[PDB]
Amino acid sequence: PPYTVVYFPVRGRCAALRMLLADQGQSWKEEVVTVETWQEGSLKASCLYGQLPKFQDGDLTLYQSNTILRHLGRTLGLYGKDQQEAALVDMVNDGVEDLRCKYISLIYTNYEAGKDDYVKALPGQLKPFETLLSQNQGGKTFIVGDQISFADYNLLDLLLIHEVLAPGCLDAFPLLSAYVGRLSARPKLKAFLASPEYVNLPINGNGKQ
Amino acid sequence: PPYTVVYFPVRGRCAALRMLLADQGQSWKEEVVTVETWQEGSLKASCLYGQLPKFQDGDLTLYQSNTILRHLGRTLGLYGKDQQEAALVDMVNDGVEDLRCKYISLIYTNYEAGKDDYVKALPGQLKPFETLLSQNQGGKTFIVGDQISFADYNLLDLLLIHEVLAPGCLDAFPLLSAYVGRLSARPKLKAFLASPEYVNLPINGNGKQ
Ligand SMILES: N[C@@H](CCC(=O)N[C@@H](CS)C(=O)NCC(=O)O)C(=O)O
Ligand SMILES: N[C@@H](CCC(=O)N[C@@H](CS)C(=O)NCC(=O)O)C(=O)O
Repeated sequence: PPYTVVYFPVRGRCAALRMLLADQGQSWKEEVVTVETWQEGSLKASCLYGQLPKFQDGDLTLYQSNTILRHLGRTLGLYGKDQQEAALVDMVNDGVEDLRCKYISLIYTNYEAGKDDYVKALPGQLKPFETLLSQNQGGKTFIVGDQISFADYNLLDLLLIHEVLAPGCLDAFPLLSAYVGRLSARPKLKAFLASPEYVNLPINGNGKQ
Repeated sequence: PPYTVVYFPVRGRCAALRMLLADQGQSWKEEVVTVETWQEGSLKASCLYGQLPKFQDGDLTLYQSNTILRHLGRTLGLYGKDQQEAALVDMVNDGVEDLRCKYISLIYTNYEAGKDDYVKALPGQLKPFETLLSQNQGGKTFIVGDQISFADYNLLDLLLIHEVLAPGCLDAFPLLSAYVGRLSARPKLKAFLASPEYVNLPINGNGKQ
């Protein structure tokens, strides 16, 4: 640290890393980028891949949400207990990322027309995570191992936003359902999820969810 | 080890991890999955996210190409010299992944119609990596630090396939151009890139490139 999150006034790709920081008792600064500032071009041009989030950790400047998650993950000890667990954490996170990309595609590309189809395919997309849970202490702890990892936060956010998109989409998945309520119940996390900082921010930037 | 790569008879998302194995002097088994075997459904159903590559490392079974790259990366010591370098390696790899996704989209979704546009935007997509290089020992070594990492292999493959898509797309990028020739010149890598094992495999599965 100190940590600084440079992003638009949305939860989006910063929601999970924010939950991580909050739950780990970390302090950070939120640098909010309005549309006007982005449309002007200066900031965008300075970003490596021309996109936000931009993360500051002392003298270290990072880009890419998953790079930030892995950074906070290895640095804060939320990346598995060993190399094998670390690989499992990656496999989970990679899966979460694939579905997030499909979700964002729906939201920004063809929400109205493609929504029903997306919802039909959803259970097949959630299945893998339910399976992962059933293989780890009967799904009573975390997604990988007995300790929480950055993949847990990313998975939790994914499940939360999909529940807003299709309420009750977790009803057919017992372990996933229980996993969300359990994680969401974590003191520092519960406090964050209920805060104006989280609640008063739209999930996405186009008003859809 | 032992390592086993279960994949279709294409370079695709296994090309980079194969270059890594080869260049590091590693031995592995190639389990080739024909269309008939995949269309039958048994293997697909057993895959976590229903897709290949599937990787075997002794008793460890992994899925997701980047999970395999990171696995081989941390296990073989190709993941930066410290935590900061490791995060930079992720940032590079995340960027390579974003562009690979755009490329695959072109190849399978609308190659014919969207090709020219993709090629127009290409330099803006390659720029970040040229910049990364200019900031690391003047681009004379690797993408991050003085040692090679899994991100190097993934970046090299990306550059190779784009050069096949748009020959000379690296002509405006001196460091990227030099970086490819240098890496491609590496003994074990050069030997692999020239082999029937690599050469006689199509870049993609739809005959396009
Ligand atoms: N792969 C990147 C995606 C970043 C991204 O898509 N950023 C968007 C907002 S969520 C952005 O900055 N859009 C502005 C633009 O591209 O003009 C990540 O993982 O962070
Ligand atoms: N995100 C995955 C992508 C895997 C993937 O797209 N696999 C394709 C081949 S490149 C596949 O198995 N397609 C068969 C299917 O989905 O039916 C990774 O990084 O490996």
